Amino acid sequence: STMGQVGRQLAIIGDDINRRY
Amino acid sequence: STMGQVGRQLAIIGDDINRRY
Amino acid sequence: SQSNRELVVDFLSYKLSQKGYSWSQMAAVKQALREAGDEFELRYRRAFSDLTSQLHITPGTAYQSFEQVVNELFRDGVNWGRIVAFFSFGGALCVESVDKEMQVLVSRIASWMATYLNDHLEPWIQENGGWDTFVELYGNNAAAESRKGQ
Amino acid sequence: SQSNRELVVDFLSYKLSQKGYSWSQMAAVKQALREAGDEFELRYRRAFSDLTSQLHITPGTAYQSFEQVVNELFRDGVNWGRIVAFFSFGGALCVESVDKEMQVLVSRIASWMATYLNDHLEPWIQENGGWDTFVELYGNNAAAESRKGQ
Repeated sequence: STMGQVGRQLAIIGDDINRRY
Repeated sequence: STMGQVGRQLAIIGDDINRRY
Repeated sequence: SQSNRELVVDFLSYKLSQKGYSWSQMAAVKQALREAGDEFELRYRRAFSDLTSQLHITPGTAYQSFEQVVNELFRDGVNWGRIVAFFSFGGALCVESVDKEMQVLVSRIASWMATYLNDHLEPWIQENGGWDTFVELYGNNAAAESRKGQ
Repeated sequence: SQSNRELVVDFLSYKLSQKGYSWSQMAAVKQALREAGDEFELRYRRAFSDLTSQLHITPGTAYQSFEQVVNELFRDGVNWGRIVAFFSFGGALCVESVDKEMQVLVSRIASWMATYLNDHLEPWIQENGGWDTFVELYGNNAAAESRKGQ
């Protein structure tokens, strides 16, 4: 779905801003 | 007092930032 | 008046945070998440266009819209960045709802977010250092300062 | 968990405010006061040095310090700018208390502020348009934008 594709894009940017020790 | 003088200075700046219609 | 106490606590929390202090642990989490959300939305906008510009919602389909997004966001994993994405998505969905004169949905979205946090993100959060670790990783506007340096 | 709901409401309140919306009337008051306090502290710093740098407080004299300042601030009048000054003073007194390892005083100062608001500023506020008028005058970072233009 269109909103499903938003979720995928959120995950992509979420992985970009993800931080680790 | 020293803290009294702070109160006076707060009033001065308060009057400066005071806004009216 | 309890309203006056809440205003005082808000203001004092803000001013403490500007000095690297915190009113409470919860206040520190709130501020780090606000900062992470701003940074998330900036990065998202640059790569994919503003998060609000792509959302579809009507009162009759509001939960469907929420879950279609959140289910894909976490389909193949939870991590701190995706948790930030989840908050930013909820904020954008609320902004879009207000833009479209669907203010009734803001309260619903907030409830759906809190329930999803409670049921589906809290288990991961508690296994990965809790919100204290989020503050260690994201406090002091850390995600934005990382990009600013590069 | 009520903590998760509070985090959600905080974040959504912030993101709504960035778009000129508000979670609630109280949220709009909070944001306008945060903005007015930042501007107040900037103006105060330029004229008189930083507000924290001039404060004296010990636990044994903390109320004396609070009332000595607040009594002079409002000795010859209440107005919205002086109400902002009062909040900024409380914030600075809390920051100074934490700096000096007197964290116990933060909660006391917050209580003294709320009581002073309830007893001595609320009557004036209710006669002068209430906090809704404050938001009309100070919302959208209005005091800072005034100085920026001049």
